[PDB]
Amino acid sequence: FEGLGPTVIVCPTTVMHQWVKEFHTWWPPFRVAILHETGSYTHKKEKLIRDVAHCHGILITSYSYIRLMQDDISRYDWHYVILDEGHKIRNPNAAVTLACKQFRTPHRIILSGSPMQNNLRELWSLFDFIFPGKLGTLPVFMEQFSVPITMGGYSNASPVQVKTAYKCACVLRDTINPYLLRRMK
Amino acid sequence: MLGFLSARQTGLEDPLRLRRAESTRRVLGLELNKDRDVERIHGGGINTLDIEPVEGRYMLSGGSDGVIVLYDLENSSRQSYYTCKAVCSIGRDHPDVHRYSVETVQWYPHDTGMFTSSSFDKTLKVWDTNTLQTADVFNFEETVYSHHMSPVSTKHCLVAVGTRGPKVQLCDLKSGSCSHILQGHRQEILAVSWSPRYDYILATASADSRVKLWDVRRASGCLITLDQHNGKKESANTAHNGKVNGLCFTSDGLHLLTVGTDNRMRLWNSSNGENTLVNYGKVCNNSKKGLKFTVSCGCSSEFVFVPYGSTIAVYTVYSGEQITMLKGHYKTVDCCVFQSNFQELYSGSRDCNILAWVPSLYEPVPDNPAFEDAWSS
Amino acid sequence: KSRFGKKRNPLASSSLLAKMRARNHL
Amino acid sequence: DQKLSKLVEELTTSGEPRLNPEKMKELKKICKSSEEQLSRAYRLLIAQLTQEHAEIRLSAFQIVEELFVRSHQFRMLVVSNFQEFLELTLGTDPAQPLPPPREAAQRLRQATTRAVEGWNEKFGEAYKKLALGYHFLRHNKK
Amino acid sequence: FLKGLPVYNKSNFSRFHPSVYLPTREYPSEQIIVTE
Amino acid sequence: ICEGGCGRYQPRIRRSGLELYAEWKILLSPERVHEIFKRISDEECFVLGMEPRYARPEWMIVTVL
Amino acid sequence: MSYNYVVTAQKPTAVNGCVTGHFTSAEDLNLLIAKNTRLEIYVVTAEGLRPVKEVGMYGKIAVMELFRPKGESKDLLFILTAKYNACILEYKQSGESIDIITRAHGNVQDRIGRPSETGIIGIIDPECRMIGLRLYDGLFKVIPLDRDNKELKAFNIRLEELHVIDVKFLYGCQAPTICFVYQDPQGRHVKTYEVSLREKEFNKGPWKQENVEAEASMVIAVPEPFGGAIIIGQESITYHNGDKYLAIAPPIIKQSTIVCHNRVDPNGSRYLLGDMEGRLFMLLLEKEEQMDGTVTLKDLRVELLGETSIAECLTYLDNGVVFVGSRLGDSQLVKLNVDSNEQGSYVVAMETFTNLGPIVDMCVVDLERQGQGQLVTCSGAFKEGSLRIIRQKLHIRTVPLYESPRKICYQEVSQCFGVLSSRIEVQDTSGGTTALRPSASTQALSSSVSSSKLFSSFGEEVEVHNLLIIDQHTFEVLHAHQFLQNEYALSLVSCKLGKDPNTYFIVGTAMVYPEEAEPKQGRIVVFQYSDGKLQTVAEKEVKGAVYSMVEFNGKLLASINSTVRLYEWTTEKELRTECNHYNNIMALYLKTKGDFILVGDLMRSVLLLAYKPMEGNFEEIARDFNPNWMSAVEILDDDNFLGAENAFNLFVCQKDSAATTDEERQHLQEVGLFHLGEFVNVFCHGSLVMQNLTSTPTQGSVLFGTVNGMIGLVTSLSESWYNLLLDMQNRLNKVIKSVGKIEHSFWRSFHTERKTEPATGFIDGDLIESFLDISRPKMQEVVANLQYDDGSGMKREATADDLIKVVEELTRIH
Amino acid sequence: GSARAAVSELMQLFPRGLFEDALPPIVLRSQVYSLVPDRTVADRQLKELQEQGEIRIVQLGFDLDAHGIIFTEDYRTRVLKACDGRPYAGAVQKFLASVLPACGDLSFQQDQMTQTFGFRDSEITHLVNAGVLTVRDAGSWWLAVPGAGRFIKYFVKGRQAVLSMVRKAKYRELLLSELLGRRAPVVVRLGLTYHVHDLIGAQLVDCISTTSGTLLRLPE
Ligand SMILES: [Zn+2]
Repeated sequence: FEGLGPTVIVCPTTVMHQWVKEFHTWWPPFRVAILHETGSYTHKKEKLIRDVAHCHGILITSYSYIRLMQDDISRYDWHYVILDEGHKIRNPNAAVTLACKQFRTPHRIILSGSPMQNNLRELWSLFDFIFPGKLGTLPVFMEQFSVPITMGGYSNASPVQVKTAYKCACVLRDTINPYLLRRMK
Repeated sequence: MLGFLSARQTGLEDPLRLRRAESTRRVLGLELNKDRDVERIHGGGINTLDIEPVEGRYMLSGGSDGVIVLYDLENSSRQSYYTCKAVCSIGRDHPDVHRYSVETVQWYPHDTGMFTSSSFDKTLKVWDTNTLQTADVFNFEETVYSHHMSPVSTKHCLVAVGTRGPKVQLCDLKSGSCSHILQGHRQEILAVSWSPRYDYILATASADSRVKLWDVRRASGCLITLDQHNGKKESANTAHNGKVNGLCFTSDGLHLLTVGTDNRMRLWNSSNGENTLVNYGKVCNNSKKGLKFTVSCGCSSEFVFVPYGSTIAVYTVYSGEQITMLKGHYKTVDCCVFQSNFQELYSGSRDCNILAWVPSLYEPVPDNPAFEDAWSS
Repeated sequence: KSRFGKKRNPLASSSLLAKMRARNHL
Repeated sequence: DQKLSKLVEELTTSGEPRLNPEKMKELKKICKSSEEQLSRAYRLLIAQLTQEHAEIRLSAFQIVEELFVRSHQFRMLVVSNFQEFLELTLGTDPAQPLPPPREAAQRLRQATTRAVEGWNEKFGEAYKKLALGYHFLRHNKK
Repeated sequence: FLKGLPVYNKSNFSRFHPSVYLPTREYPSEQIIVTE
Repeated sequence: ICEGGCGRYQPRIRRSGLELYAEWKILLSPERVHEIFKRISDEECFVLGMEPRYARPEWMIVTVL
Repeated sequence: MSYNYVVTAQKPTAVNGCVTGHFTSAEDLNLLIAKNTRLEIYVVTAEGLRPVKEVGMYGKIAVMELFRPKGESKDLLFILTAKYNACILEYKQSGESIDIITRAHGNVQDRIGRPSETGIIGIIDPECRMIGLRLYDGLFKVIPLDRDNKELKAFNIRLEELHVIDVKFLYGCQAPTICFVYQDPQGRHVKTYEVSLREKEFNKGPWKQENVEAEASMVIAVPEPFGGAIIIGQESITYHNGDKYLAIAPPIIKQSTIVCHNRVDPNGSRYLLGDMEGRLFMLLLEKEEQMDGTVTLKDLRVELLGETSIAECLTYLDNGVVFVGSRLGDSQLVKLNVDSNEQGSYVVAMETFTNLGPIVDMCVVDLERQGQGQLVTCSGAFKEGSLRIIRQKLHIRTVPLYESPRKICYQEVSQCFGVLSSRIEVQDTSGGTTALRPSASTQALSSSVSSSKLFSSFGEEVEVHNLLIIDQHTFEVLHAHQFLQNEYALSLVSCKLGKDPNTYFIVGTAMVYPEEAEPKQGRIVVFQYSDGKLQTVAEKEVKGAVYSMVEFNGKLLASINSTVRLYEWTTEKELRTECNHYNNIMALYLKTKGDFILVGDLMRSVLLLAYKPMEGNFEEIARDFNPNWMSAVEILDDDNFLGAENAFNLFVCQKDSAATTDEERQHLQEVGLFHLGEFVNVFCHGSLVMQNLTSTPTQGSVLFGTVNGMIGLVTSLSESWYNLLLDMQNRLNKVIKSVGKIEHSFWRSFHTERKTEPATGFIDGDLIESFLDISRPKMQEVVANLQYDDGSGMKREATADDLIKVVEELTRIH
Repeated sequence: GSARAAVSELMQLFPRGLFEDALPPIVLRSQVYSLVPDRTVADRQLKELQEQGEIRIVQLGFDLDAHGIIFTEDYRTRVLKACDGRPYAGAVQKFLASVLPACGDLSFQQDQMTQTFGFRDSEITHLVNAGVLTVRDAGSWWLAVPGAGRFIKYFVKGRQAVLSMVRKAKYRELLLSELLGRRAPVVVRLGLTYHVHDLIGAQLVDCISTTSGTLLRLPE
């Protein structure tokens, strides 16, 4: 492709209006279309999607819409998938997670100020989206990373177990650094 | 010979011409241990060999019984026909010995203080050469068939290991990693080999008759799945017609060499992946394990030494002609390595001896009592 | 009297190998 | 070339503990005259060996034993394919067994070994594949 | 014909019958050739 | 052998439990046998004791429960 | 460990490339002469070539091309070095100071890739939007010449054809096009590709591939009125333009092979061609004007123009004067005349620029017995082969032999030199062979033919070797001794063997046959020069080639293939074998100091053999196991061993100063490394200056001559004197910057296609000797906090006046 | 040695009348290597000469390296005279007018055939009806040659037969001049000359030259 191709952004419905404003106050040339029941065409939605794909513009979609049409959006060769509040795909077995992961674009970005909230399964789901290979399949990740670190956090493990938790955390901390920019206030 | 010398001091021919010409002449004159012998410590068959990247002096070896023996390959003695002694051996008495057969060993590029050996005991071990102990142990779910380290990359220390499982494993010496894994294959991965030209380019050969060119940085599948007949282009595009159990990049990395159990050998363009249609004749290959082979470097026309039953075959890499067969072994040969500086060959086979193939045509001048016919008159 | 190492052809298996022992001796 | 073919058949089908000398004399007289023909005779020998009827194999080995010691060219060809001769004579191949007669097969193997020690004692150093082969039989397969 | 060879100045070579440059002033190169 | 066909050595098809085998020991997939039966001519199936109108060999594999 | 010193007593004289263009100013035309590491810029004036500047780059000039980007006045210069350093230089004229500023610079070399067989090929686009580079097989570097960017991105394009012979940029194409000749097992073919920056790959060319002859070696692009390329081979000269192809097969080009070409007329009408036999040709393209307004080609014609030096590069300057640059012989300026000179030659040599060609061997000799040694070099290759006498002012005297001299040795008792000649002879139909030209062998005062009863491919070119005896004063061949048929003279020494007091010309030789590579038969014939005759006294038929011979304490020492054996003279005038040594591949070179022997092998590095008289056998004291192809060896002191590389490097070996075990002392240690950038052919002990006793810290002197003609000095240095010059060397780089912005540490770093290390144990004499010719204000930057060590050295610091003093005696060594 | 020439000779040898002018004359890539010594180039010439549209190389199943060659024009002329008058004659003609002159790949993918050639999922059986589309796998299928069954059955039978007698031969050698001179065995009907070329390409024998012509031997 020449330049920036068609880009899809998935954000919570309370965030779409803010996103469309920022594009209009930081780069006017970008054409931004929002997929919603209200919409802006008062007609069939497929049309808008097709138009966006054609003009190589920017399409903003609610999370529930990606679940509803998983076989329609993914076939139009999108160039970038940006997820605002990306922790919405934190559960690997959730249908929203399955729909989000169907994009074939190598470039996929998650915007989540709290990536992990509950466990390393939460982290693996997000990292399986941006980089499927980096952390392996969940059974290997569950056994080799999460179990040794969640067992060493208790203040009752044998001194070998705590050192295992440190080593597993150290290996996990530096296999995600280039793919996680985490800056606190 | 003399004309090459005279043309060098006169300046008609660039000095590289004589060196390449004399290098390729030595390869053609390869013959058995005219001035050498390898000390025998492997009770079982020898599976792998590797010459150190720098100074090409010490050679590792891995037997079918699990012992790994480090060798010495220069004449510290005045007399000829020296024996290649072993500086050290990691045998049964070692606490960290490969319990089962060790499949392939490799020197770490850029220094000789560390080397990695992977066995069928589902482990890749990092070793300290000086102290002969381990530093990192990488256990795997399935058996390990091969492992390669990038000989030219300086920004990373990733070691690529292909297991019996259908998915490549990328371990990083830096940190532990052991979690990066490449998907796209269907069966046992018998050969992995990095590209000497591009740091992050990896070639993986597996039993599904597919060889895939990967980029480790790439987060979306493979780059090229090499096909045989160059159709328009996966679950298709078979690289060979059986089980691809070999992989050897050329000297410059511009072309790929693959050997399968279809008794066929193919040469593939590294960038686009189209096969160059070099036929090579019939290359006998029934091995169900990783078949290790090498390609000559620093000669007029590059050669490839591939194991061929109980012999080693020499082919021109691009011309694809059979130069000669080095009939020295008694059992099937599975690994061959090339000494770039001296144009020598070392062959590991299953008769428990490493054979050295040294260039001939240099003999002592007398002033042979055994070389006569005894026919009656 | 060292037998291996040295004779540089990045990390010369001494900075890198200490990291392996700095994380596996745990 | 026709004559050498007839002699080879006669020695193999003689069916005696020792091959007839006259015929062996003729083979020898034919072998030296031409080196190419000697190579052809070598070729014939291996072919006769790879068939059947260990007694014929045993008779063939008597021919092979004579042409080794008195001909360096033949001495090279045996070394060049010493692996095949090792399976054909000693029956060391895991797949192919020694064909009948069983007593003749015993004689072929027993007579074959006694050569090898002398084979190695007189020509072991010069011919490196031969030295490896004798060590391979003695130490690997015992 | 063969002759008629080109000329650039008739005076050139018409009356036919060392120093090593060590730079001192430095001007930065406006371009640099790079290899991928 | 296949001998108008393709003349390839037909495998000796043997059965174990609910798994079908084929040697010459490639496991015989239900998808594989569905493919094979999908390309049988009507005349061949009729000669094969089958009524193409009512009983065609592909339908003897379970694709919809 | 070893403190050495490498200086140049004679700058290289063999040109590698000449380009004519407007580089100095837009009006006058320049002739830019590229010797090995030097760049002579001339200006064509009324009184001949008038020099303007000589500049020495920090590299071996591989390609130089003059190109003019649109919108810029003069012709900028593109220079590439053997270490793959690229630089675009423009001559800036500012009053009196003249500066060759570097417009663009950088190193273009891949981390892996075999250098090509033919060599580095550098071509500029005719309309100058790209710089095509052929550096390695299968690749093709492109450097787009666009002014807009702040940096030019050099990128590779893959070549489907691995063995490319010569590639040139075609003319008159709307898009860039390369026309190259490549070799496959099928044969040699010409194929044109179209290269695009916006795509970064190749496209199909204007015309489909043809088939050219099996020895085609040159591609000549033709300018706009014609277009297309001219392919030159050994037999035929072809033209391709897309639809028209016609080739000539002139019988004159049968004898030799065209190796250099130049354009006379800007419209491509005339081309000058030179061969290996010094002949000069003119290639003419016949015009064909059509009614449509386009001119086409009619036929091709080439004719003899005369004989010049053996040209490797020639250019047309002006007014019918052509420069003839010669690696083998002497560069010339020749005038093309309208008429002949009653000899059939249209050229006349106006002047000759001296050039010590391939210095195959040298001998240092002190005639008239002073402390000044005078150097006699075996220079020249085929026709300009001459003995050169180097005598301060570096005088040079030429003795044209008109053949190839191989080895030289001085015999003081006979007051004569001995040189080994070799002349090229074309076999005739009478069963023998005839000389092509009169030579020193055929123009000798007396002649003899070797007659040895050791033993009893027609129509080819046969080489016959001779031994010449040269008078010390008159320098005329008193005696030519032609050797046997198909016999090559390899080594020659003058020595007195045994207790017999007569001095002999003992020469080793090998017999060469076309049916096999490494010779298996040879002779060790002893000669004596008495009363104007060269009688034969002994003869020893060795089985091999006698590559090198030395005298070992009254016993002859010779190398035969892979065997270095010793021959002792007997009372009955015979040679016998005493001690042999077989652990070698090819003992090409041998030296000796005392009872020690240094052996240089073709593959392995130097080896220090020893001779213990008590047991009468050889002993391998130590061996350098590093793989290094050898060109010359020398024993500096009893512990320092000097050797020359195949890849233009010098190394110094030492006998394992810390020798503790038996395996440690076996290993010779390479303690000094240096990239001379030139192929050393001979090492000789001696000096060219007044030999001084008192306090001369530059201990020793070893002259070496190279292929391109440099004569240099290698001298051991003291511990303290190595140090203060080294940091003086280090600080001298920060003041006098190079021309292509090449780091001096990079240019002098040891380089081989499998190993690259920084230089050590070597001080570049040329760099520190350049401390003299800097202005005083910039000298202070060199000497800021310098500590001078003398004797005990109680921290006396240093000043500018101190450092000019010390370097001065470092200028009087050579 | 030209591949254009090489393929032509084999074509002449073919027993055209033996198959009642139904199977187009197959020649093998194995016997191509017999006439041309340098195989390395034989594939290269046939490769461009494949996309040149004057040859069809069909993959067969008697071994892994089974690649047959059918003349394009003859491949065309024979399918119509075989397809016409049958239910499958419909879209096979389309396959001919669309697929053959636009592609030269040995096997067609599912998405390829359905999309590029606009093929439905119902008429695809008709091509499978009479030797037009073989079955490589679920996703791909090699190009077929109708009526190839009988050929390979006789071909494999013949190869085994010739191999057997060669082995049986006394001292395990049999002069090539002794094949042509001797009457061809009735077991193999494709032609004794046809098969001897096949083993040469398959390297089951080596063309050893001697004073008495050239000789073939089993590999050692
Ligand atoms: Zn079938």
